[PDB]
Amino acid sequence: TLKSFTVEKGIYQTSNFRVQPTESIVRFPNITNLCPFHEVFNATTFASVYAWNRKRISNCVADYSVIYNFAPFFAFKCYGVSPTKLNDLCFTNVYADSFVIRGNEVSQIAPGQTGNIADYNYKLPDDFTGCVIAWNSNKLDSKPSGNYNYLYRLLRKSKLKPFERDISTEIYQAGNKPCNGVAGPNCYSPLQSYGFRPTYGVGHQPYRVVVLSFELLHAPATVCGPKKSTNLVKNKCVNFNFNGLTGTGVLTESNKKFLPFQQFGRDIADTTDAVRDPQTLEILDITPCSFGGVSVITPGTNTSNQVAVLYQGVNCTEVPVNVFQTRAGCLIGAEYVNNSYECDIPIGAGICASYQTQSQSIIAYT
Amino acid sequence: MSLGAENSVAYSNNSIAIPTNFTISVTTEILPVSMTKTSVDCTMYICGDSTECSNLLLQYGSFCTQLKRALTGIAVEQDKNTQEVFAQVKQIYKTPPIKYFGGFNFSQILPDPSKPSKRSFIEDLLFNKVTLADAGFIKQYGDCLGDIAARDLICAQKFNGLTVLPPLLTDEMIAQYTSALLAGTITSGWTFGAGAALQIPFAMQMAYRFNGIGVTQNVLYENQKLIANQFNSAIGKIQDSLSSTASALGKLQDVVNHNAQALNTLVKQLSSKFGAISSVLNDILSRLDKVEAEVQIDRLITGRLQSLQTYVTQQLIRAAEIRASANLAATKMSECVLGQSKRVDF
Amino acid sequence: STECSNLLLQYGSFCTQLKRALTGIAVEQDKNTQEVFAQVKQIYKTPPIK
Amino acid sequence: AARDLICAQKFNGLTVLPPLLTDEMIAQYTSALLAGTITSGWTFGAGAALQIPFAMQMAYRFNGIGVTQNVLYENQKLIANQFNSAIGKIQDSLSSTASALGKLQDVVNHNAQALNTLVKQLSSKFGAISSVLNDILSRLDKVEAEVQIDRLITGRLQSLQTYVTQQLIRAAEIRASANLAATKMSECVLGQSKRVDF
Amino acid sequence: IDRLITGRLQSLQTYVTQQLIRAAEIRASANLAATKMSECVLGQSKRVDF
Amino acid sequence: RTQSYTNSFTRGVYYPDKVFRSSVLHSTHDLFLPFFSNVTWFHAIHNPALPFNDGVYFASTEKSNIIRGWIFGTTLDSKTQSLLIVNNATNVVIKVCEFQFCNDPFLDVYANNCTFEYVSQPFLMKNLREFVFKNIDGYFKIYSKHTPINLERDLPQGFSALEPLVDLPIGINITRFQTLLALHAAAYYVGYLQPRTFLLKYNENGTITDAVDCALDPLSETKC
Ligand SMILES: *[C@@H]1O[C@H](CO)[C@@H](O)[C@H](O)[C@H]1NC(C)=O
Ligand SMILES: *[C@@H]1O[C@H](CO)[C@@H](O)[C@H](O)[C@H]1NC(C)=O
Ligand SMILES: *[C@@H]1O[C@H](CO)[C@@H](O)[C@H](O)[C@H]1NC(C)=O
Ligand SMILES: *[C@@H]1O[C@H](CO)[C@@H](O)[C@H](O)[C@H]1NC(C)=O
Ligand SMILES: *[C@@H]1O[C@H](CO)[C@@H](O)[C@H](O)[C@H]1NC(C)=O
Ligand SMILES: *[C@@H]1O[C@H](CO)[C@@H](O)[C@H](O)[C@H]1NC(C)=O
Ligand SMILES: *[C@@H]1O[C@H](CO)[C@@H](O)[C@H](O)[C@H]1NC(C)=O
Ligand SMILES: *[C@@H]1O[C@H](CO)[C@@H](O)[C@H](O)[C@H]1NC(C)=O
Repeated sequence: TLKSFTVEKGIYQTSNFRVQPTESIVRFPNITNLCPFHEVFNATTFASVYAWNRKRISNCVADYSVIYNFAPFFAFKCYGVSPTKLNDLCFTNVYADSFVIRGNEVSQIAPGQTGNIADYNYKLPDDFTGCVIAWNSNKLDSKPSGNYNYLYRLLRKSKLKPFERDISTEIYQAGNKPCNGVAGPNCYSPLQSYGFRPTYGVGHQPYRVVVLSFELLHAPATVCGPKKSTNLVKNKCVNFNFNGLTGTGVLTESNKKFLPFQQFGRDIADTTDAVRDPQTLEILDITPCSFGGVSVITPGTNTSNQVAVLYQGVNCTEVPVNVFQTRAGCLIGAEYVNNSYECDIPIGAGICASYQTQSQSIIAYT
Repeated sequence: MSLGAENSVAYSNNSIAIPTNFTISVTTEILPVSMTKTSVDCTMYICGDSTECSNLLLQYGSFCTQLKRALTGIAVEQDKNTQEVFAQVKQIYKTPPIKYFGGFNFSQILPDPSKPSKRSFIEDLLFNKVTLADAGFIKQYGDCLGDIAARDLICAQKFNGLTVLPPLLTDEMIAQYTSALLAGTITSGWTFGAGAALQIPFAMQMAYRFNGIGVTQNVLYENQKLIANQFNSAIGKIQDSLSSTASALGKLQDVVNHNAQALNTLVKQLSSKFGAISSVLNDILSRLDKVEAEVQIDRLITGRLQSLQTYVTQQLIRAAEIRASANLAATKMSECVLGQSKRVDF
Repeated sequence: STECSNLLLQYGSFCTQLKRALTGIAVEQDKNTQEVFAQVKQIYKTPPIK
Repeated sequence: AARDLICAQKFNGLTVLPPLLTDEMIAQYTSALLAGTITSGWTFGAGAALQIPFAMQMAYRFNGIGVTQNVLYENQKLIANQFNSAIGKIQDSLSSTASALGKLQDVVNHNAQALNTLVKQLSSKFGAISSVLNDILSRLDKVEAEVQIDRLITGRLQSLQTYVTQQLIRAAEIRASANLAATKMSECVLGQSKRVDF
Repeated sequence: IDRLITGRLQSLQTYVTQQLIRAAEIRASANLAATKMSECVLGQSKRVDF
Repeated sequence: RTQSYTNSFTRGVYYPDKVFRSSVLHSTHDLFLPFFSNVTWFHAIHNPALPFNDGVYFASTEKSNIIRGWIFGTTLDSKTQSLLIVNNATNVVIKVCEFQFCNDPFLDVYANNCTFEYVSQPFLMKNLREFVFKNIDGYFKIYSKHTPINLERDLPQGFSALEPLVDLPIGINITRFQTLLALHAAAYYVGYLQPRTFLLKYNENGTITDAVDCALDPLSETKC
């Protein structure tokens, strides 16, 4: 700490001691069903852009390594999460949205975009988390005559809110004269076909898009990845894993009156203080393991090599991981005497340390 | 606003005004001397029980070493301030068991052996008036481990690497120094501050004090009972005003409130995101791959380092102000108590 | 600017303590002036004879 | 004419607060102290104001410095003439030389220069593509403009905290000077000081 | 280079702030030394422990 | 129908998140009903459909199953998907599609593109029932509270924090709003939410006992 090969006389704050964790704890809900990711990635025809199909996924074990074996994609673009970490972490709800768009507007499926699909057909929220999967579908969704089974909205009278779907087909009005159900002058049908052909360029090919949106909330967890749950041990400094988030601390029984809809407790500094076990309905407190400061009391190297260690702010008659108790911590390696001299090396509340012949040792005194 | 009462003193070139009586006035001056000693652990505050964040924090150089050096210098300076204010006497003097000092009553400022902390009545009132912030100078990990009632601010400060160090001199030693100064001043006068303590009766000492201010010493020897009664009434008025009014000690309370508020703001700054996706470190570790979490952790590291640097700078400025006040208090201890001052309004 | 304010809310309480420091300085200036000048108890006047 | 510096400071959130005591109240305090020290002497600072003729007060002041009081009563006209000539010389020196009041002008110049630097720091890019915030908002989508706005916010916050830190240090220096001025008011005006070069 | 520039600006500003605080302390000590030159050497002092 | 006006009287505060907090003063920004606002008193003895202006708030001083069900959506009788809730003594049916409706939507005691269907527990078990409806980012949320009263004249003076019920992902456009009545003298209060900033107070038991606005009066801005 001093970056020197010799030390003077005094007290020095060197390092900090910390009780290391011993065991590991994984706590996940007891679910055995497998998620229907196989039923969403293959279909004869996907839904259109304006009528995109949302699938509700819950109460199953989700393996994301089988997504790669179900479709030949490249753009596995995730926004609030990494693709490699989707099995370790846990959440509460999955929604899968399926539609077929053109190749030039794949970049419009992103948060905070402006265009044709994003403004009028399918909008993603600004704080969106999840993954967007898109792959080419030239073999299945292209015909030489021209596809008329896929539609997109041309224009609307207002913008679209995120995750809003409309089905209605009304003739657009762009003037004072009403349409009255006739698509004549200033009257256009909003549904326009894509018209996919195999002779088109690479930017006009059909693309099958599957968008996974993950609910990262404080609801109880229903759907997430496979991790084996171990036994729960209390009053030990362990590493815990409660529904995805990890930490190091000691778990005790809690007298906090959690409401039935609540899951987590928080402190002033937005750290987790109380947690609910996912398997049994109980509340556990999270408090860190033992820590503190370490001070070293020494004379000079030209005098002696003996040191005394002060563990600041702990009660080492109880937890210690010549012993004297002080108001400034506790003292190891210095023998207390019932005398009174001038203060040589200060320690704390009226206690000083010196190095005298009463055979040489470090003494402590008032 | 009103500046004061309107007056017009009657000046004439052959007229003078001379007092025919006097009053004895006892006034109270309060000066801060020291403040709260703090120590901050960087690895526990910025990252906390994490290895990747510690390895990214070691790449920033020696910001935390000089922050720790500044805090250690402040902590040594506070004990130096207390030592230069109070530890001025070479020997611990004791008052005699007889309590007759010419009719002057010193019972409310001299200590009593009825309690283990030998403090006077006025010292007890001053200690009861200032509501402390319950700092961590006494170890409190046993109370922080046992989850009772609700989590306090002291445990939240302690769990994030902020620790309050106890002062070198306890309150009993400050009270003993004050009692030694009082005994020397009452018995010897100003002679104990310039060498050995030469005893003198209190009436003759107060007659010397009247010769200091330009009054003939026969005035005390003719009005000793009146002067003793005026001093006793002034001391009783001081005791009444300290038992009744609670706003006189606002400087020490302001010191305690500032030292609590800085640590509370330092704890509250840990819930900020600083442009990252989350303020929680473990969620960033468990939700992202290596490079993106490195970016988010570096944003959090820069924000927490800036907040800690701001705290250390404000502590240094407050320590400079407290050192100036302690130098003034030591000068007033040397010049008002150990002697008689001819300086006006000092 | 609303977007700048929403991104400035994420930085915590830096501006609160900046405003606290500036308010303390502004109070201290008037305290300095009152400590220097406001020493006399009563507003005395000189006689009209000079 | 043109845009002033004060309007540019006011339009960007920087405001100067007026002092609590006006110049008339400070002049009233000065006049009260002058009338008290002219009529009473040092008696008005130790309690009630007791009048005394000014010649007898000057005899008291001469007896304070170790000169016998008959010297004043024998050279009163010469002492009054010397005092009047010295006061006239101070009048002429303040009317002629402008270099005496440099400390107060230094205070005014520092307080103006810090705010001018704080205003001028708003035109820096701080690594972004523009220093104008609306151009960043208009020229980019949400994520990239969020990055540039974060850069601008970090730079402006650093400049603001630098200004606050130097203002705190200058406030400490000004408070030390004000404590010295209060001591000099208590010891030179309300009494007679035996301290050398005070 | 922007990361290096930000780090070196922060280190230089920390050095300048510490130098300013130390200059304030040295100025206070120099004022005390000037007062002790004026009152102890150029005259005789009646102040106790001065 | 009869329209009257009543002071809101600092009522209609809900929990902003599913996170336990104890002995803390928390500040949040969410769609809240402002304090001492102007809610509308409606008497059902008689009916155009009410607006849904960024969220609504209910109170109802009656009991049993005389009041039940709500209708959400922009239009009626197809042409737009519409959110529909039916409550009874056994079940709750939440369903979002077109349906067939008359000019007076009511449930008697004695469709084309239809997607979302939902079933859960009944909402119900000197009787006030509070309700807060919100529609943010294609999600629809219900908050509710069950509190008694001493005198049945107006809204009480006190704090009753509303707890969430369900977090439905409806994802339609909701601009107009119609309520449902049961036919074989119903009173309800309507108040509209606004983007206000609050300062909530939590006790040692974790429940909200006090709150303040931040733009009601300058004292509340000082407390902010
Ligand atoms: C696609 O999924 C279906 C189940 O919906 C399955 O029957 C079919 O074999 C899958 N396609 C391939 C090529 O395996
Ligand atoms: C999961 O464990 C809890 C705890 O006893 C139990 O009540 C519940 O029935 C279990 N669930 C399953 C599906 O086994
Ligand atoms: C903590 O230290 C105090 C000081 O001596 C002691 O009285 C108390 O028993 C200790 N607590 C334990 C050992 O749990
Ligand atoms: C003294 O005062 C009186 C009036 O108070 C005045 O008439 C007289 O001239 C004064 N003495 C001198 C020498 O001016
Ligand atoms: C001094 O004062 C105390 C309380 O004011 C009183 O009890 C005591 O008797 C007094 N001393 C004498 C000698 O009267
Ligand atoms: C609500 O608004 C109506 C509009 O006329 C008014 O009559 C009524 O007094 C208002 N309620 C209040 C202010 O409580
Ligand atoms: C959809 O809602 C928005 C506001 O919520 C409104 O402006 C718009 O007119 C609505 N759309 C239709 C077709 O009414
Ligand atoms: C918190 O709950 C306990 C348990 O009944 C109760 O005794 C106490 O009064 C409650 N505190 C409140 C309501 O402030």
